[PDB]
Amino acid sequence: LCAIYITYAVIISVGILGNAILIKVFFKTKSMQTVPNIFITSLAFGDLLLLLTCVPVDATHYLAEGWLFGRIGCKVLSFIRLTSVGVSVFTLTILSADRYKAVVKPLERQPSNAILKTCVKAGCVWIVSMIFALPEAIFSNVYTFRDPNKNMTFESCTSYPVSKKLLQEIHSLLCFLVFYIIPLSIISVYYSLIARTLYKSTLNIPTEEQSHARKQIESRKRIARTVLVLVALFALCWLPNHLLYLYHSFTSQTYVDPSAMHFIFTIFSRVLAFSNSCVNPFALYWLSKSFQKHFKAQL
Amino acid sequence: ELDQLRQEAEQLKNQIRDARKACADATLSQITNNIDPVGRIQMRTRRTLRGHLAKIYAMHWGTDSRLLVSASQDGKLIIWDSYTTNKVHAIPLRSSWVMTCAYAPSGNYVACGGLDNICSIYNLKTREGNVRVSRELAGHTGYLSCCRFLDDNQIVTSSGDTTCALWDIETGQQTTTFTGHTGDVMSLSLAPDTRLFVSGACDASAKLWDVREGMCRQTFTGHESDINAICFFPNGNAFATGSDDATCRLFDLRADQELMTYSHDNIICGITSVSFSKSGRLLLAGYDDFNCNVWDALKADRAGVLAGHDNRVSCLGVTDDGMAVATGSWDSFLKIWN
Amino acid sequence: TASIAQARKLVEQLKMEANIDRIKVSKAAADLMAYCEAHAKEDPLLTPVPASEN
Amino acid sequence: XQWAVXHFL
Amino acid sequence: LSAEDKAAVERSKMIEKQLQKDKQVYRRTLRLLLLGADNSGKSTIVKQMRITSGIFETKFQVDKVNFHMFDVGAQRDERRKWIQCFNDVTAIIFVVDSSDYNRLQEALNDFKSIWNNRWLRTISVILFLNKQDLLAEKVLAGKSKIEDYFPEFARYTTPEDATPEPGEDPRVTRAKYFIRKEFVDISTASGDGRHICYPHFTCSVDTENARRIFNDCKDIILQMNLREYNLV
Repeated sequence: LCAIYITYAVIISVGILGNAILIKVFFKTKSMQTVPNIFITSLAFGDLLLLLTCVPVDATHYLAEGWLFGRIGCKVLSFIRLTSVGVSVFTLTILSADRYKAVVKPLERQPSNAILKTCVKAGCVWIVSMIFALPEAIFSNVYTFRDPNKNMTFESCTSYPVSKKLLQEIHSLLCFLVFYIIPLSIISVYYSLIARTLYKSTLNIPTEEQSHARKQIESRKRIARTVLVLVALFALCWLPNHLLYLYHSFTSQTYVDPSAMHFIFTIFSRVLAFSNSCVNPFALYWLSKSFQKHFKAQL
Repeated sequence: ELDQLRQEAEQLKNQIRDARKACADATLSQITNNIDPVGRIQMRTRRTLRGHLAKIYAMHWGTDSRLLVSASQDGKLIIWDSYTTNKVHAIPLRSSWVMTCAYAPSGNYVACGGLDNICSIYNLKTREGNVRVSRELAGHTGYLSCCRFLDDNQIVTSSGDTTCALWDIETGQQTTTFTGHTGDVMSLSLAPDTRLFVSGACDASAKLWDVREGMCRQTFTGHESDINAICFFPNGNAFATGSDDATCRLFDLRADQELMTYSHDNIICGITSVSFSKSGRLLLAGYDDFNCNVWDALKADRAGVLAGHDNRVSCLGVTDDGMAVATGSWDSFLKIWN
Repeated sequence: TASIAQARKLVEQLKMEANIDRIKVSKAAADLMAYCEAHAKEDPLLTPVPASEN
Repeated sequence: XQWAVXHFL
Repeated sequence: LSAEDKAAVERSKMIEKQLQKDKQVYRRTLRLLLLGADNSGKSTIVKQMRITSGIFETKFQVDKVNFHMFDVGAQRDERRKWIQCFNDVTAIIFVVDSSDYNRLQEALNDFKSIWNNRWLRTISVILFLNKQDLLAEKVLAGKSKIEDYFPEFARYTTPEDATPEPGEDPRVTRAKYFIRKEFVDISTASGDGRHICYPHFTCSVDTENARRIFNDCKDIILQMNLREYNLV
């Protein structure tokens, strides 16, 4: 309607399509159901939920006068969205750790076909996400805010009541420290170590081999650059929304809303906050070669 | 002199071919066209073994269909319980590259072999409780491909040196030898009567040897590639062979020729193991296509397909009582079908 | 020495293989079909059986 | 507004 | 669940614990195959690595990881059957005598046959061109010319990107690089990338030999991991 909803809809559609094809490949193509791949598909699920929980959340924030799903509606929606975001971040950092352990320490490969271990790890990650989301779920609620420009009230979600603004702030900070600082730092260090190891391997592997080793060298350099750009995209996508939420929590302006140009900014952040969800599948699509083959096959 | 012997050999070959073609009045197919069809045999996996570590290469059933010895390429012989799926004994082999294993008819001893050229006969009923090397016989100039027990004192072993050998476990020496193959012997199946046994080698032919007499009674040259698997027919009068050509051939000892060739265009992968059922109608054969095929011994049509595994099926065997079929593949997992 | 030895060995092998009693393929096929028809009543999978016995 | 002034994601 | 079933379950659990420990100890070790004609100095290579038996196992340790090298140089020449068991292994060290130009063609044929093998199509081959000192002495003496056995050597120029070691005569360097490029091209043919060859120059007194195998195995395992994790 405002020339921006179309871009958000297209992003959500492409992300849903990517994640759906990814899960369909993981299920149908059993050959790709190895030990680590579980984690990968887990992320997709999270992403799916996020996307499946992103359509309504925004659909009610824009092109609407006030909240629609009600009190329990906002409760469950915020709970599931925060759980999906936490699961996504945790699975991303776990995949980074696994790639680090496999590339930097290739001789320490764990036992294969141990699907039970990865399943228990994913279950623990999901449980930790749900536990860390329970606070906002129990404290979230729909409240009315006044608008002096309109001289009327409008209902909207709030992770905490206005009477405990400070509390909210603290939570927000914690969320940041738990969703941006430590995850970004660990992913960055792991990807840097992986890229350094890949470069040292490309330098160590025989380069004189006639058109047989240079191909692997180029592939290793390409995947190293991809891994290095992954963390950059993750940061550029999760910094805008984090700063937006920090501003909203530190301000917590009640009975008044600054309806300035800020609108575009926040929604822009949202788009970026979702771009990463679409980058994770395609990222993998860029890593391997036969992966693209069976992806286009199932697609 | 050499020319005379060459001419005599050629004349004998021609005479054998003529005598074999003369008796071919009718093929097994023409006579088996009037019998009712076997139909589709949809088998299902009842048990799944998850204990093996490396590629499961060899397995064999004992007198009882409960115990099942299975050999892995990590140097491990596991005695599974087909009923409860429990593990009975675990024998760490001194040689990791094991390619054969057998369960004695008395259920007390188990043998094996491989690239080490030494056959290790173990005892399971030791009073000490743990498994111990009862005997370690050597003498073969090649790798051991298949082993089978004739009794609690004698054991036949086929080696890659193109010759088989029947050993006395008590004496620990070659009770007798069997030479004549021009290629490495890959499989050996004992007849139900225990009097004779057929063996196939890399050469496009198989030979039927006698236990009491150290000589071959019949030789079959109806092959195109290396015969990898061989199984005696339950009646002991015929036997099925399977080579890399992906075509199972049923040779009858009484007719001394191929009766029915089980082949298909879409099947190109070689054969690794073959087995028969209690009745013999269902002829099972493992292929390199990550699955097994069960054909009709009479109709020759494909009766069923077992595609549960995800890697080359390296061994397969039906129980003596006819209740299930074990299949070990390189995926380190053994599946029991019924 | 060795060449003539193996030649004579192969000649004797082919001789003892040719002087073997043979029969028509029809009788062997009939005997095999009779064995199959007689043992079908105890075949593992040719005939269905209840899970109580399995 | 509900685009306005709170809540993560 | 009678007492006999209790004892059976206890025995099964004990055997499962033992098998898990054995699986850990096994996956902690790296298996390797060793191949080479009788003329090759594979025996000397085995004797240097001090860091009717148809199979010969040698266990050693490098960089705190264990390597078990298995040699089958005590069996028939035909190897289209027993070589299948050595699939899925870390690497196959192929030893060739680069000094003997006569047996060089047979070594090339054997390497081509092993590389194009169906079951070993996804396994790398560590090519150790042993006996480099003898090759250097021979090519310097000038008594035996490679052109007599390989006409392409006369029209083969030294690679521009080569890295001649200090003190190496131009003829020796060119000869060794040509012999290496021979195997490199034999391996590149029919190779889609699933497996590659690792050529290296060794001698009968070369001490820095186990490190080459260590690096080759580390690279192979890293590439296999990248393949498994869908990273490449």
